[PDB]
Amino acid sequence: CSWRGLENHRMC
Amino acid sequence: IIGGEFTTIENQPWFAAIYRRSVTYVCGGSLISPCWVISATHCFIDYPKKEDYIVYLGRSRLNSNTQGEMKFEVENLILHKDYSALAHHNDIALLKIRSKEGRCAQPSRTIQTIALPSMYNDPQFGTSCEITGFGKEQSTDYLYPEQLKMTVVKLISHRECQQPHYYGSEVTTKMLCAADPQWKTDSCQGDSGGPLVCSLQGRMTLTGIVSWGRGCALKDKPGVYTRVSHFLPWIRSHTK
Repeated sequence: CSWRGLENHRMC
Repeated sequence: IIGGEFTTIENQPWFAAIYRRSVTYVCGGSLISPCWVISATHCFIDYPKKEDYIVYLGRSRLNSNTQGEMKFEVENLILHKDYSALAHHNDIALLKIRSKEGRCAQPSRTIQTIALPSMYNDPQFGTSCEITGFGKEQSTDYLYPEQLKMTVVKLISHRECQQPHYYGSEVTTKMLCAADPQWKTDSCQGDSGGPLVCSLQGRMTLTGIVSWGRGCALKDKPGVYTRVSHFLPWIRSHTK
């Protein structure tokens, strides 16, 4: 969740 | 952007700032035509509703209205049907923009488009390109910088990025790795969807789109970008 690829992701 | 330097939109007039309705920054993008902004699918995959998005062009600060900026709504949000995931495949998306006045973007000193590459035509590895974004300045940071930033990273060959001590096979020929020889600078969270711009034959070209990476500015852990010159058919069809 801290890296590129997970921005604006529900799980996070 | 880890390290690098601050800048204003004038230096990257094609950079698009994308937000989601609380109004929070999502990812960057690149203006390729008056009505089209190109970005990364992972930025919207979890909230595909085009109605929750706001795109700005000509904006240099995160939470302030850069004069001369243009606010747009997303008429069409096109995600790549073959998206999969870090290691993120086909991490590319198109946002058709139109203002409330029902118009596309109007070029100016702070709003310009970026040329697309010729198919399978990328700079030679080791070439220095630029990356722009509002991403974190430090991996540990909890906030995104208020001022736009940009930095320089060098293209890495797939054979070298393919190595196990790097990303192994998580990286494919549809991806481009880029990094600092000293790993002192790099893109980071919040820069996704942003442009990797390289000079090709005397022309600033959109060679990549920030996609994914292990941490930020970590040794042997390059930033991975969607290789744009491998998605031209996809782009043209969806933008006809």
